[PDB]
Amino acid sequence: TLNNIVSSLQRNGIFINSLIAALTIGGQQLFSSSTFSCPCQVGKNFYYGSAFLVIPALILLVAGFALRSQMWTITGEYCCPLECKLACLRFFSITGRAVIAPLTWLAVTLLTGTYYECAASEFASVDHYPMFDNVSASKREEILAGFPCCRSAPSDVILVRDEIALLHRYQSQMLGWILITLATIAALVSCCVAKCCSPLTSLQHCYWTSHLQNERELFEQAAEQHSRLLMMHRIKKLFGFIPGSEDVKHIRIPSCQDWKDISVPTL
Amino acid sequence: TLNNIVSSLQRNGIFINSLIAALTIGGQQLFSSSTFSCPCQVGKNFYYGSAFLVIPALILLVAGFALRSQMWTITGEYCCPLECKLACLRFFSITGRAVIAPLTWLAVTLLTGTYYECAASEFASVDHYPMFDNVSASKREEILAGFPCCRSAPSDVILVRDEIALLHRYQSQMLGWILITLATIAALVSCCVAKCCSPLTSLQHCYWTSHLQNERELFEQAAEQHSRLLMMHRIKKLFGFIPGSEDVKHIRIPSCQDWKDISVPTL
Amino acid sequence: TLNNIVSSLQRNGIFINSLIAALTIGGQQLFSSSTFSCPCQVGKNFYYGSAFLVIPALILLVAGFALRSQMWTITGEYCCPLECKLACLRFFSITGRAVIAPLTWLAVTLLTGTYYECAASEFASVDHYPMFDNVSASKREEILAGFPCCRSAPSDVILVRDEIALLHRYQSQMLGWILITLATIAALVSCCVAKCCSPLTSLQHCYWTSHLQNERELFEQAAEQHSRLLMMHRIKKLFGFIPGSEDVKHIRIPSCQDWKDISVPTL
Amino acid sequence: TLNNIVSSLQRNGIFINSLIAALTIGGQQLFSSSTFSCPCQVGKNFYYGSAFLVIPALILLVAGFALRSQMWTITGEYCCPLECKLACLRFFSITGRAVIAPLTWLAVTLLTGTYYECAASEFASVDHYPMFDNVSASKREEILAGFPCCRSAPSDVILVRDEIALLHRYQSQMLGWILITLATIAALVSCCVAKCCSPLTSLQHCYWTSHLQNERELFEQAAEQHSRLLMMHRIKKLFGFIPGSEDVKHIRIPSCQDWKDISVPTL
Amino acid sequence: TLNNIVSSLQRNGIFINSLIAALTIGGQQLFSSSTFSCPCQVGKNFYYGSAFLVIPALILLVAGFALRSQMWTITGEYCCPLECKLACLRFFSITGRAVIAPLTWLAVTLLTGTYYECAASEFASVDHYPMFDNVSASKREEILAGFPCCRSAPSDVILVRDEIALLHRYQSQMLGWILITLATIAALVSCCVAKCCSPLTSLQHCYWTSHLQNERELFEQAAEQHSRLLMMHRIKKLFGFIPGSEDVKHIRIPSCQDWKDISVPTL
Amino acid sequence: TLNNIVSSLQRNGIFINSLIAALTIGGQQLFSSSTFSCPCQVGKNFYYGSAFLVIPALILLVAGFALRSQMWTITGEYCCPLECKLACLRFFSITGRAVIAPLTWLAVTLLTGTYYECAASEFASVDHYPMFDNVSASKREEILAGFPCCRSAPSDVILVRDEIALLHRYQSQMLGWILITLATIAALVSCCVAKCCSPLTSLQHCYWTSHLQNERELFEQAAEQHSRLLMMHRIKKLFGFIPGSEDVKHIRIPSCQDWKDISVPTL
Amino acid sequence: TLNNIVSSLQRNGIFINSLIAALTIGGQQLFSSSTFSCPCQVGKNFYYGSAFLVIPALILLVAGFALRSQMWTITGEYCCPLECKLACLRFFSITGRAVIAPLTWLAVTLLTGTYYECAASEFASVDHYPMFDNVSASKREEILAGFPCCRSAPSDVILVRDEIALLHRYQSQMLGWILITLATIAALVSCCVAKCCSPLTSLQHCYWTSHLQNERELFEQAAEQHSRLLMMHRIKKLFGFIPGSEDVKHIRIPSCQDWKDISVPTL
Repeated sequence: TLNNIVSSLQRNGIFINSLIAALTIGGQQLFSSSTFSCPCQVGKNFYYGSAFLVIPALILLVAGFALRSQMWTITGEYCCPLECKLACLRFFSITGRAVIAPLTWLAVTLLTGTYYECAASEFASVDHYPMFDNVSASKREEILAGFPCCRSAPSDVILVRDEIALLHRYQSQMLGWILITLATIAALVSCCVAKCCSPLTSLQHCYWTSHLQNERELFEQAAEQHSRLLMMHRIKKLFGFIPGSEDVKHIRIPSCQDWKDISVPTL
Repeated sequence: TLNNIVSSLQRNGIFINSLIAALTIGGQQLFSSSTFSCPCQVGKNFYYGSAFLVIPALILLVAGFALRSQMWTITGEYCCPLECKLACLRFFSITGRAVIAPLTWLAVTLLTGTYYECAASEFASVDHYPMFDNVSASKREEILAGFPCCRSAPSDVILVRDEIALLHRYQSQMLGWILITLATIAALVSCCVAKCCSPLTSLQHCYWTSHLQNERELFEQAAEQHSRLLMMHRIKKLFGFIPGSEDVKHIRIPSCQDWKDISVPTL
Repeated sequence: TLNNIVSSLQRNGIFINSLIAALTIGGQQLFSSSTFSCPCQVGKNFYYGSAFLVIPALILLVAGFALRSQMWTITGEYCCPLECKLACLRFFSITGRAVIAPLTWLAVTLLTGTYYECAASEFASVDHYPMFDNVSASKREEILAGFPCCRSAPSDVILVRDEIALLHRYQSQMLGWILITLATIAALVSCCVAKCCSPLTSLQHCYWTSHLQNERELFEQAAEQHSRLLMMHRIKKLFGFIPGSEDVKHIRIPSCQDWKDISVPTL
Repeated sequence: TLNNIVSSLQRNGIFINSLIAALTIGGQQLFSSSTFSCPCQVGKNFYYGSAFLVIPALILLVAGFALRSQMWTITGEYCCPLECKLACLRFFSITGRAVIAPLTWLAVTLLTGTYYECAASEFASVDHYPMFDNVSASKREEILAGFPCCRSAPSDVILVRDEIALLHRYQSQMLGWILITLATIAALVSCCVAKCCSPLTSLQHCYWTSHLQNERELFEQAAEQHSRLLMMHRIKKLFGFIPGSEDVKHIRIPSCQDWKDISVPTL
Repeated sequence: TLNNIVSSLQRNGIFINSLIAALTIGGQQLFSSSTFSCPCQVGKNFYYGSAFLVIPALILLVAGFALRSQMWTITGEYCCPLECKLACLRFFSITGRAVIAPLTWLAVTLLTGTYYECAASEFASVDHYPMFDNVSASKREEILAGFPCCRSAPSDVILVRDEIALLHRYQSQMLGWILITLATIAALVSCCVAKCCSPLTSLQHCYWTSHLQNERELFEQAAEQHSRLLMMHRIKKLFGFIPGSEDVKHIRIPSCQDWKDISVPTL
Repeated sequence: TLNNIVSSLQRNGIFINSLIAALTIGGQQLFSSSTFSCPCQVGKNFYYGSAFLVIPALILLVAGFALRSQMWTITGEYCCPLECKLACLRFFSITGRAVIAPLTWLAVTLLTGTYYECAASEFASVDHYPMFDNVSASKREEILAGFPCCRSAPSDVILVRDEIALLHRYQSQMLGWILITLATIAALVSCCVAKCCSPLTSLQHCYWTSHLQNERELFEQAAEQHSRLLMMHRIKKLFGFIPGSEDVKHIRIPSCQDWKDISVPTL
Repeated sequence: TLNNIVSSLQRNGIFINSLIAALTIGGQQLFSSSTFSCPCQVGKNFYYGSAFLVIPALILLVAGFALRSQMWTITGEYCCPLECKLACLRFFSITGRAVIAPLTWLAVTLLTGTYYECAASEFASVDHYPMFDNVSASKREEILAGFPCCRSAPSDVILVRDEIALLHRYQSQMLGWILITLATIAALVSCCVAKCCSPLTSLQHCYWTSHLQNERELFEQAAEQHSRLLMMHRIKKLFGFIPGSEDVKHIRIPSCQDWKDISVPTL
């Protein structure tokens, strides 16, 4: 009853998506808590933020796309009527599986907000503050870029610092929620248009998907067994018996030429 | 006896609804305790409250609707007499399954009350207080929006702050209870009207539901097996044997054309 | 031997009632300890008490009534001689199962007494106290409604506060015990009148109950199997074989019309 | 070997009585330690004591009587020679099973003594004490009713308070032991008179008890199976096959009248 | 069902790559935390950094290449048309398996950044600092190379030290991300060119890979069994019976010459 | 399935090498942490270092060589054309297995560096230090050899001591890395030359290795069984029956001469 | 599969030697940490050291020699050509097994060094020390023998004491390493000479060892069974039946003489 439930879970896309989301959440939390530190320099901050904010998302998206075996076969069918639409639906299913990881990464890294604070701590709109009028532009940047990493000044400075940090946290969480809502709406309307443009009925779709999966699996197994039989026959021609048999009555000692004969695999 | 009880539980809707409610309660608690912080700015507070109060509820409702496989088939039957009523009952059952998640999310997030305090901490009716008469409107908003996040003033200020916070907690819990009662009454009267408008008797309903479920399952299994047999026959035409058989006597080596023959799946 | 004892317990109503009572006790304790706080305002207190005291009890009673499957069938038999009495006994058994939850909720929430103190902390009869003679009515309400939540005054005030709180605890526990006794007496006399008005003998009752339960179960199983056979026959007409068979000799490829043929389920 | 010992224990009345006593002891301890607090008012104390002392005992006694299935059948046989004596012995056995719970509740709640102290802390005979001569009657009651709950006075007051409390503890434990002894003697003499007035011999009694129990069990099982067969036959008349059979050759589609035919259960 | 899943995992390259990456991450963390200490001398620092940064990566790459059995056979086929392309694809697959370890080592050791700080703590561009103008070049190097290991100077020195360290951490993490992105893009375009230049179709590739693996395995097993039979025959010629048989009827005692006969293994 | 995986692991040389390396790492760590202490005398230090640095490595190398059973047979074949090359390859495989232990011992004991500090703490090049100019040569050695073990002097002394210790740690780790790289390169080029000078093809090598192993195993088993049969026959000649048989019909009592007959084992 | 691996381990001499070494290491550590204390008298110290250093080693060597069963048989064959050489090889194998224990005891007790310090704390060469010039010979011995056990003098005394102790620790560890190296070289050259002087070939040796072991085992088992049969026959002559049989038909009661008959065992 074990392998039954194992296959039932493997088929269930909800479980796979949940596992991917949970793994990305845990990985982001550990990654942030371990190897993140604001440089708080004058111009080398926004890049340090945008790197952690963007690059892992793109990387995980490319990984979720390329790691899908069927995508390579589809692309090979495309690289140098109805077939076009079926290929479109296959690409759509693969994209639906793949997009989950970078989306949840972006969502968590924006809702936590610790990356966005360090990302745009220099673009803070400082125009109506009492301590930022006399200071020159350079020292202004110097003291503005020093808020996220550490605190060393009197209470008024820490007050304006906490205010700016809270403003940026608000911006981050609002951006995160907007991303979540817009992305879910886009996914819903895309599934809707996929259902609308499908030339197949509701029942033919199930048959087609099962056909594709079962096709791949059986062709794999059959090619394996066929090559196994062929190699077994060549082995019997070399040595003189079957590798699986017992009490073999004839044992043909190989000659110095048949070793050269078996050197090539006939491709 | 394991898989027996597994199927008995899977059929039992009470267990599924209980699990959904428990998962939503736990998720809301963790989400609130982890990634929530009041910005306590002058105009960017009510939005920060309403986002967490509303958006996850709508998102979870849309997710509970779209993730139901039968809903897509019903909509496809609808998109471009008795059938209308049967489709109405199917939609009703799906809605009854789906609504549980956003309702419990709203209920818990209102009964805890920590979101509502941060949601309407600016609309506090301050008209009969001793310290809020001399202050101008702008500074009034400034000091009113600063209650939820932190406390830095003398005892009278913290007293009026605690009073306002308790008032808002009362409002939140009252709103939550009203939502619970109204929603349960609506669900009850809707089930009543569903029983009233049902053209089927009490016994035909059971037969119909079992018929629909069993229909989907058997058509799935049969289409799978049929496509499996067809692909097995094409494999026998290519290689010359059955993928499941042993001691195959004829092995037909494929030619350079039959590979091109098998390139297309006959749709 | 496991499923044997499982069914023996499921039949045993004592176990089900004990489990319901224990779950309600635990839920009330957690609910009270987590999300309860006295507002201690001037007029918005009694409602805050009565809500937690009453609304969950009514809600749980309605839930215990509607969640019983047989109640819906009985009501449908009633909505648009001996049958009347049998329906009365069925309704009586369902009511006996359902009433347990709200009764135990009320009992525990009155015996703990923390809700009743916050419910009627304003109706305290203050007429023979030394500090409540000079104060006006408004300030009297202000200082009377402030006892339950916090304490900030000298020792005489805390003394009269503890006295009033103890009086209200006494009232709550007395009300709880009266409710318990009256409710048990009512349940006993109702079971007595049910035994008195029963047109069936002592032995026919057992046969009737077993008949009803077994009837529902077997009709369920038989309708399931019948619909399964019918769908299997339609599948054989479509594809040309039985979904359970092996080594099928004929495989009928479907045409573009038979897909439309299977689109309707014949209701 | 498990279910063997399970049935051996279920038959053993000693185990059931021990379990009931242990459950009542634990429940009383938790109940007392959780929801008990002396009001220590002037006239609302004795009732607060007598409630916890008496009401749960009566309630548990009524519950132990009514929850016995055989008692209902016996009462129905009685409500509108030898049979009278046999019914008397059956009632006696049921009473012997039921009385255990309230007796042990009373015993434990008197031996612990914390309820009795709060029950009669006002009837304390104060006639030979140095501090209770000048005080008026009203203030005397006020200071006498304030001993159990709290202590706020100098050492002489706490001395007389401890003396009175110890006296009341002595009274409680003595009353408890008297109750235990008198109750056991009454139970013994009642079992003696039951053995004396029994018209059956020592051996016929065993046969009679086994007969009654086995009678109930077999009639239950047989009525269940009979109704199951009858419903199976009606199902075969409706659909055209047996719910348990496989490879049914005839499937009779139901008509719009036979659904109405099956609507009534023939009582 | 165990060995089934074991083989399924062994085939799954994703699991093997994940395990390799995790092992390298853990090993790097332990290695760094255990046996790393900055010498902070004048010229013997950059080498101490570059050693840990580079040498383990190269070593692990060579180990991942040479430990692959098929690579040795391919090289032997190469050392003293279509075969060239097939050998290229085999080398490509081996390289894809091997490169994972040094890449992840470099990535982790750059993202942690503790090696890079100690690597280039002497090339720090110190030109606009107040304390580094009067000091000579030698003492400048002396005080610049002493930042990473320890701190012993007043607050201005520790301030410029923290600034330089943060700058170098920024540089390290930026270099790490650039390496990750460039390496993934290179791997993707290399897989693309491998798919482009493949003379085999999408299906022949699967057959070819399965053929190679199965070929190696069966030739191994068959050669083992053949040599076993040959040695068994020589043993029967020496002693006079079969090593596996029971109740041997003839036992030939060996002579002083047959021991010399068996001394040589016939190569 | 257990013994299957056991044999698969036993064959896998990677596992054996990993286990040897891990055991040597753990043993070196414990050995160093337990029984190491610098004598810090004037001339008896370098020997104390070189002993722990070298002697265990040589000892473990000799142990890894001599403990290999096949090495003894090969040496006996050598002690008093193609056979020479085959013996060379066998010796090469044995050396490849054996060298792992002393190499990893040296590597770990140099990377930890605690042995090298105590090894060459007297050859420290002290020429440009302020405190080592006035002191005579003897006292110079006295104070130089006292750095590693303990510290008792003012801060300047501990400063120069830490500097010298860090220099020596740098030297140790650099020497360790050079040893690792040079040794791996030597092993790689040696495997290359072994592949180059092999007179056997790629496939004959596998057959030859399997032949040697299987040869040893079967000859062992067969010699055991043959001697067992011979001793069983002598026992039957002495006592008169077979040691394995049951219900022996003849029991020959031994005489005083046959005991002397069995005293010699016929060599 | 358990007893298989058990016998495989029992045959493996490496495991037995490892276990012996580990047991001796643990026993020496516990023995030293528990029951060792320096007497630090004037002439009764060197003996106290040499006892623990030597006597257990000799004792364990004698125990490892005498406890070997085959050694007794060989000595009996010796006590009152080729046989001489075979006996020499047997003695050599026994010695190789036995020597492991005292060697590892000596090694550990010298490397720990705590015994050697207490062994030669009186032979300390004190000739160039400032405090040992004026003191007479007797008091010199008194203060020299008091270093190891306790410390009671000013800092100069403890300084010279630590220096002497470190010198002796160095001597001990150097002696230990010399013993290890010399002993391993001796064992290696002895195994070499054993291989050189062996009149048997490489293969006859395996057969001979297996023959000796199997010979001992089978003779044991056969003698046991033979004596068992003989005693069973005497028992049948006494009582009249077989001790293993059931439903014996004749039971011969013994007489007063046959008891005397069975008194002697016929030797």
